[PDB]
Amino acid sequence: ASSSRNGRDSAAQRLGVKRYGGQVVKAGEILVRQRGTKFHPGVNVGRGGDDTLFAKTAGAVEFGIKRGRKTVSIVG
Amino acid sequence: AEFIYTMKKVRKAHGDKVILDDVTLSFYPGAKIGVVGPNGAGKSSVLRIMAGLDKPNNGDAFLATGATVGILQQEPPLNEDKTVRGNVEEGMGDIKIKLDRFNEVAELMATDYTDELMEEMGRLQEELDHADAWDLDAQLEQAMDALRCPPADEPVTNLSGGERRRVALCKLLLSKPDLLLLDEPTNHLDAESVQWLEQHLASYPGAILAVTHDRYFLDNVAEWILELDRGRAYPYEGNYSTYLEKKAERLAVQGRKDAKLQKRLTEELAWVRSGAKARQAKSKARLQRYEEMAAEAEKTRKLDFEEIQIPVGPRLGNVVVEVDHLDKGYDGRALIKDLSFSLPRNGIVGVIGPNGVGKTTLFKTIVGLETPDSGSVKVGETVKLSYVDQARAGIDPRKTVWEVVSDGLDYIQVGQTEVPSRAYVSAFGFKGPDQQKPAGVLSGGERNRLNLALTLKQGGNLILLDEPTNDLDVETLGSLENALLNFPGCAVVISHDRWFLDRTCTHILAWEGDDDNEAKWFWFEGNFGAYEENKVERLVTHRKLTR
Amino acid sequence: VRPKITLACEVCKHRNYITKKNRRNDPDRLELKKFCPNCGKHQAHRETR
RNA sequence: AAUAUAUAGGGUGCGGGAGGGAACGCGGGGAAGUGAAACAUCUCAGUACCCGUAGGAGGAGAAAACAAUUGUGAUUCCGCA
RNA sequence: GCCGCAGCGAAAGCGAGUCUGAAUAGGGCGACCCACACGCGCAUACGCGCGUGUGAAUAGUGGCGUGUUCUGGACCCGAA
RNA sequence: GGGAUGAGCUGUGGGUAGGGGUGAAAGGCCAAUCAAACUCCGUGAUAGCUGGUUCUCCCCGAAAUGCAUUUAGGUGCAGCGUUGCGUGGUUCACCGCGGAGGUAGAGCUACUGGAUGGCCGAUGGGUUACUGACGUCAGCCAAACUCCGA
RNA sequence: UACUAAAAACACAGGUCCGUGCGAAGUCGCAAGACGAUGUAUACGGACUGACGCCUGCCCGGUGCUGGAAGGUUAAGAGGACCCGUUAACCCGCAAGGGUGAAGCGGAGAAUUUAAGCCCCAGUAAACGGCGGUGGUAACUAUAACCAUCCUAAGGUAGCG
RNA sequence: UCUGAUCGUAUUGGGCAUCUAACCUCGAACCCUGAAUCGGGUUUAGGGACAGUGCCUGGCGGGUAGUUUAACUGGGGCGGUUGCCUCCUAAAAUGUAACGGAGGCGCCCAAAGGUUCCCUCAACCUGGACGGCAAUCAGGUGGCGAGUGUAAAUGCACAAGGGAGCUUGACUGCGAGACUUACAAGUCAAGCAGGGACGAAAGUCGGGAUUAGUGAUCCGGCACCCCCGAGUGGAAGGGGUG
RNA sequence: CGCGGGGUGGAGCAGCCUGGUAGCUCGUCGGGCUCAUAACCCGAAGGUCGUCGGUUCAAAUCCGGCCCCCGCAACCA
RNA sequence: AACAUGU
Ligand SMILES: Nc1ncnc2c1ncn2[C@@H]1O[C@H](COP(=O)(O)OP(=O)(O)NP(=O)(O)O)[C@@H](O)[C@H]1O
Ligand SMILES: Nc1ncnc2c1ncn2[C@@H]1O[C@H](COP(=O)(O)OP(=O)(O)NP(=O)(O)O)[C@@H](O)[C@H]1O
Ligand SMILES: [Mg+2]
Ligand SMILES: [Mg+2]
Ligand SMILES: [Mg+2]
Ligand SMILES: [Mg+2]
Ligand SMILES: [Mg+2]
Ligand SMILES: [Mg+2]
Ligand SMILES: [Mg+2]
Ligand SMILES: [Mg+2]
Ligand SMILES: [Mg+2]
Ligand SMILES: [Mg+2]
Ligand SMILES: [Mg+2]
Ligand SMILES: [Mg+2]
Ligand SMILES: [Mg+2]
Ligand SMILES: [Mg+2]
Ligand SMILES: [Mg+2]
Ligand SMILES: [Mg+2]
Ligand SMILES: [Mg+2]
Ligand SMILES: [Mg+2]
Ligand SMILES: [Mg+2]
Ligand SMILES: [Mg+2]
Ligand SMILES: [Mg+2]
Ligand SMILES: [Mg+2]
Ligand SMILES: [Mg+2]
Ligand SMILES: [Mg+2]
Ligand SMILES: [Mg+2]
Ligand SMILES: [Mg+2]
Ligand SMILES: [Mg+2]
Ligand SMILES: [Mg+2]
Ligand SMILES: [Mg+2]
Ligand SMILES: [Mg+2]
Ligand SMILES: [Mg+2]
Ligand SMILES: [Mg+2]
Ligand SMILES: [Mg+2]
Ligand SMILES: [Mg+2]
Ligand SMILES: [Mg+2]
Ligand SMILES: [Mg+2]
Ligand SMILES: [Mg+2]
Ligand SMILES: [Mg+2]
Ligand SMILES: [Mg+2]
Ligand SMILES: [Mg+2]
Ligand SMILES: [Mg+2]
Ligand SMILES: [Mg+2]
Ligand SMILES: [Mg+2]
Ligand SMILES: [Mg+2]
Ligand SMILES: [Mg+2]
Ligand SMILES: [Mg+2]
Ligand SMILES: [Mg+2]
Ligand SMILES: [Mg+2]
Ligand SMILES: [Mg+2]
Ligand SMILES: [Mg+2]
Ligand SMILES: [Mg+2]
Ligand SMILES: [Mg+2]
Ligand SMILES: [Mg+2]
Ligand SMILES: [Mg+2]
Ligand SMILES: [Mg+2]
Ligand SMILES: [Mg+2]
Ligand SMILES: [Mg+2]
Ligand SMILES: [Mg+2]
Ligand SMILES: [Mg+2]
Ligand SMILES: [Mg+2]
Ligand SMILES: [Mg+2]
Ligand SMILES: [Mg+2]
Ligand SMILES: [Mg+2]
Ligand SMILES: [Mg+2]
Ligand SMILES: [Zn+2]
Repeated sequence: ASSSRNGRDSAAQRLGVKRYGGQVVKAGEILVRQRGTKFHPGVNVGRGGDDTLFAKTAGAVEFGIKRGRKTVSIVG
Repeated sequence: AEFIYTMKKVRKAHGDKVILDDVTLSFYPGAKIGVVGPNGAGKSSVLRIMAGLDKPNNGDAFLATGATVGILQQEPPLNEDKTVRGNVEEGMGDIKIKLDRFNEVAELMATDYTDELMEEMGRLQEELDHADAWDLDAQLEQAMDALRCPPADEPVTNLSGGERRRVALCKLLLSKPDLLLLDEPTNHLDAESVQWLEQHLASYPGAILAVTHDRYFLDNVAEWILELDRGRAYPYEGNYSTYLEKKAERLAVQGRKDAKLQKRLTEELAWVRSGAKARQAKSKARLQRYEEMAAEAEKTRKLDFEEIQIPVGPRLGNVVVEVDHLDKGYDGRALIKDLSFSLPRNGIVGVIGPNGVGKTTLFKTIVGLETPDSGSVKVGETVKLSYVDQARAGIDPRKTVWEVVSDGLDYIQVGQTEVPSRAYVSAFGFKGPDQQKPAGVLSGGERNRLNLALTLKQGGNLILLDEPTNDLDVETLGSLENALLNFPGCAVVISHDRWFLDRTCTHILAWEGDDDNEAKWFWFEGNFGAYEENKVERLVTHRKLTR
Repeated sequence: VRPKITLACEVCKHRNYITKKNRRNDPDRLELKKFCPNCGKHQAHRETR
């Protein structure tokens, strides 16, 4: 009956990419919810407090590389 | 009998250290209360509530209508004007500008319109007959000759330590408030001025509260005695010989009640680890009583007392201090004239004198911070001193108490040995997270205790102490004089505590000046009790201060 | 050790903000320069007692 | 009567009360199961039961009342609010 | 008497608006007909504002039914 | 088989009443019933538990999961069923294009650890026949290793 | 233990301790009353052992019971400073307001005064209860009469196993 | 007439002692009473403002009464666990269970927050007073192997890491639109206005590199706004915002 | 196996949740007293705090990881 | 009042 002290865990935070590329968004939608800057803000995209990569302008989402760092941009 | 001050359900606490908890008491006029208690009890925090400076956390600690309040802080402030201008800022505070307005209108109303300014020189003149301020000049000239103040036209920077308390007692005793708040009034005063303040506070219309650590000023000025324990206040009557009985009795019954509570735990802790047997269960009621008895055994840890431990210096030689025909003076006044002595080895020299006679200037010629006018001081190659002034650097009011003893360092040199700084300040009482208290929030019993930590880390074999018996209670005052007898060097002590120099002294240097000389001293080979006997073989009306 | 303090304006004495200090690091009162909605301009705020 | 005034008690003559009844009325005493998904405040309910006492009905009833500053004008009971 | 007849607001109150607010800022809740010519600073055409309609499309309440619900023993039988 | 002149056995009449009686003490006995009798009444007590619930055809047709719970054999909301009124191809399948991934696999002188055998040899141990670090040449392993990667 | 238990259980005579000074203590009763008992500390009641014989050791820290009353703490009642509400009057005034406010009636009420109890100081174990660890040491070995130390209110004696 | 002492009358409470008349007497005698160990009355002998009883109040109180005393669980008990953050289990979106495998949290910081400007680390190698494997210095080499207030992951050398100047945006009034989600909650947000900080400007700032450091509703406390004010003016109490 | 104490100089124990400076008694060793040994008096030496891996400036203490010693639970059929 | 011992 060696009761292990190894049972607890935390609730899943629903992270990941929430709008994909070539997809029409509205102004202010959340594109990528994440810890840290796994994806970086490109053009017309702002970061936020907990690195949430919102939208500044309606348009089409496109992803790309900008000097090693993978970015998220919006083509108006 | 209408009161002066009342407290209702007052609770003031600095987090974990409570000062009051649900206190309620009233102060009626004609009370003579002397408030006692050890260091850290909260005596100077209660008097700052009653002065209107601080405010309690909850409860209602208010004042009677009218009934102005004057407080003497434990380190009293002064202005930067003259001594005659130092007394007019309290006692003659609001009434001098009525006098500075009535002489203004004595020429302004003549050259201007005489109908609105007619009553403006009228209601001033109605505030000069019930307060009797027509002779305000000679009311100052009496209140300086009662406390025997320094003269009128000198700055208040180059004064004594006791002359800065004589000029601060004259401020409050001119106001005549309905509630005095004296925080240690007999510090730095001689035997003449404390005997004055005993007979003055006898006949005094109004409540007097006075926190004192000595035992002979209190029995002449106080008939009721208030105490501050860990939060609680215990009022009763007596004469401080019954305070030390009842304080030592509360700890007697508490010691053999916490001990009986301790054996109830070990009989109960053995039950909670005994392991549940067959299908009968261990009762959750008894688990809950043990978890509430373990908590009341933790809010009782009160034993924390470390002896003052002076570090020994190197081996001391035969010449400690030689003085040959010393003269010292700042003006045409002479303080020291034709003085020759030689400090011994492995003794205690007590220095005796009334206020403003040159005891502290005598130390500053030995350490070299002053210069003799004629004659020399000679030290000797084995002597390493230990001395810190009260005024040139002292303490810094926003550095913490750990970085005043240290300078931000981990280990310090107390004289050819390595000790940790936090193990050094904890040897001087400052234990736990109290080592981050800045110097402004330290009390008087732990500013005198901090000042011993700065002087004694220099590791000397000739320590010079200027009034170490200042704001210390009887528990650590006996602990200091224990360590001056186990000290293998020479210690020189300036004091006014007559029953501290009677206990640990071997040599007496005393001012025996009279009318024709006023600057001669005297060296005596022996203790203070035998100096009083030798004094009479070689060889008063109370001044009123008011009307 | 970190109590909650309320900051009051030094002109109109409204209690506009609540915050936390450290009682061992800041034994004295906190003076900041915050925005009072009564006065309409940034003014000196200080703790209560 | 004890005991004096007298009263308690006693004598004689007249009148009255007691007990029953299915419900309704008035005044007093007063549960628990149950509901709260446990339970104590609370509810069930001043219910069940009990005690006193009636009447053909009973109780209440002629303002030390309401009102809002204009007005209604003893109580009971039904409808609303 | 009830429900419908105008809402907003904690409420004084104001009212096709009203509350928050310093706000001719934004919101919350609520009112508010082009598929139709003309008149209409107008506009390439299309609408805006505003008369006449092309005489626009609304609506509540009471009875009796049915489904579920509420207070009652509440679909019926059964404890210690 | 035990008592059988005794703290005996028995007759007739009487007293003790339910949280009370009585008990030479077993929770015994108190009308074949006793860890609180029997009978009427509150009363059709209550039961998240068990049993039962009656005539027919026609269309559609589940769930045993999520979250919460004095909760886990119960229940509330969702999920999935049916039906009225709205919306009208917005669902799903396939092909073409635009997107993020770090499993399977593989790799490790690309990191953190494991780790076989040679070569060099810091130290440690008895001038050094034992220990073999760090480097280095070949061969390897990993859910909490990844320069890669379906 | 009527109806699965007749015993080692209960009773008992003997022992001790505590309570009771007399319509007693104890018990049945809301009370009056009654039992106790037409008894009176050699009597009556409550507890625990159980003829008899030899005995009944140490512990008053804990929890009870008995006594004490120095000190702390502590209820209602008594007391009713001050503070607050209202307003006759007065003051600045726009008499659109603001300020000061007697007497009265009310609201909330502090100091002070005050018993038992509890904390406290003692006694009590035929009151409920409790009666220790680790290491060394003697003619071969073995065991320690003996010693060291820590602790407790005190460390299980006689006898038995 | 004040502060203090003292005397004296009137008054009013608290102790103590004495009294008798309330009250008490299962002490006695006599009477109703013919028959009465009940009861009442009369006189006597004692007690006595105490005791008893009422109303208010503190203590004590298993003597009695009503009840509570959780769940998960490889049956139950015993042992363990219960909310929040991070990783593996998790099968390349999200999500996913077990008494599966590892750790944390119930804080801290008045700068360790904001802004402008500047800088690059650890390790190794050579030289050097005390100086050693390693303090501080000088020069090479070094692209992230150091560092991050705090666990772990995702990140960060353009730094979010190391240093300095000034400061309080650790704001008030709002917030189109989204992520998550049974509900309740939880999370992000450009931008507009007031009033500020920093910067020459462009601009950035509604606390911290990110995600833990916490608690619904009811009932209350406090400051402020003057919203209702049970006949009217007030007030009590309620109401709003913090 | 499961709980929960414990390991400190040759022997016995403090210190430990209240982190900084390792202590108390006996014993051992050298010197005294005595005719000599005891007893007594004086001066000294002696410990990786069971081992090793984490925070802190600093660990016997705070936290993990293993190795022995002691105590207690293993009940209902 | 101290005071045990002697192949
Ligand atoms: N710098 C100075 N210039 C002039 N006079 C001075 C100075 N310092 C001290 N004095 C005077 O010298 C006298 C004695 O000085 P001081 O030695 O301080 O006396 P003291 O002993 O300290 N008095 P106290 O210690 O309170 O009992 C006093 O009159 C002072 O005012
Ligand atoms: N502002 C403060 N913040 C935190 N702690 C404080 C503060 N003020 C005081 N203290 C603490 O509370 C204590 C109270 O001081 P206090 O005891 O009143 O002085 P004191 O009694 O006069 N000392 P003493 O004069 O020697 O008797 C101090 O010693 C500090 O330890
Ligand atoms: Mg996760
Ligand atoms: Mg944040
Ligand atoms: Mg003081
Ligand atoms: Mg001086
Ligand atoms: Mg600071
Ligand atoms: Mg009748
Ligand atoms: Mg009930
Ligand atoms: Mg219920
Ligand atoms: Mg139920
Ligand atoms: Mg009638
Ligand atoms: Mg409405
Ligand atoms: Mg609007
Ligand atoms: Mg037979
Ligand atoms: Mg036979
Ligand atoms: Mg026979
Ligand atoms: Mg019968
Ligand atoms: Mg039984
Ligand atoms: Mg029977
Ligand atoms: Mg029953
Ligand atoms: Mg019913
Ligand atoms: Mg039923
Ligand atoms: Mg079908
Ligand atoms: Mg459902
Ligand atoms: Mg594709
Ligand atoms: Mg792909
Ligand atoms: Mg992975
Ligand atoms: Mg693989
Ligand atoms: Mg490797
Ligand atoms: Mg190898
Ligand atoms: Mg892999
Ligand atoms: Mg039988
Ligand atoms: Mg029988
Ligand atoms: Mg039988
Ligand atoms: Mg007997
Ligand atoms: Mg007796
Ligand atoms: Mg009796
Ligand atoms: Mg007994
Ligand atoms: Mg027996
Ligand atoms: Mg005792
Ligand atoms: Mg007692
Ligand atoms: Mg005894
Ligand atoms: Mg024996
Ligand atoms: Mg009474
Ligand atoms: Mg019970
Ligand atoms: Mg019930
Ligand atoms: Mg269960
Ligand atoms: Mg199991
Ligand atoms: Mg996934
Ligand atoms: Mg998948
Ligand atoms: Mg944990
Ligand atoms: Mg900065
Ligand atoms: Mg930085
Ligand atoms: Mg904040
Ligand atoms: Mg919004
Ligand atoms: Mg702006
Ligand atoms: Mg500027
Ligand atoms: Mg912004
Ligand atoms: Mg953080
Ligand atoms: Mg509730
Ligand atoms: Mg009114
Ligand atoms: Mg109010
Ligand atoms: Mg608002
Ligand atoms: Mg020796
Ligand atoms: Mg069994
Ligand atoms: Zn303001």
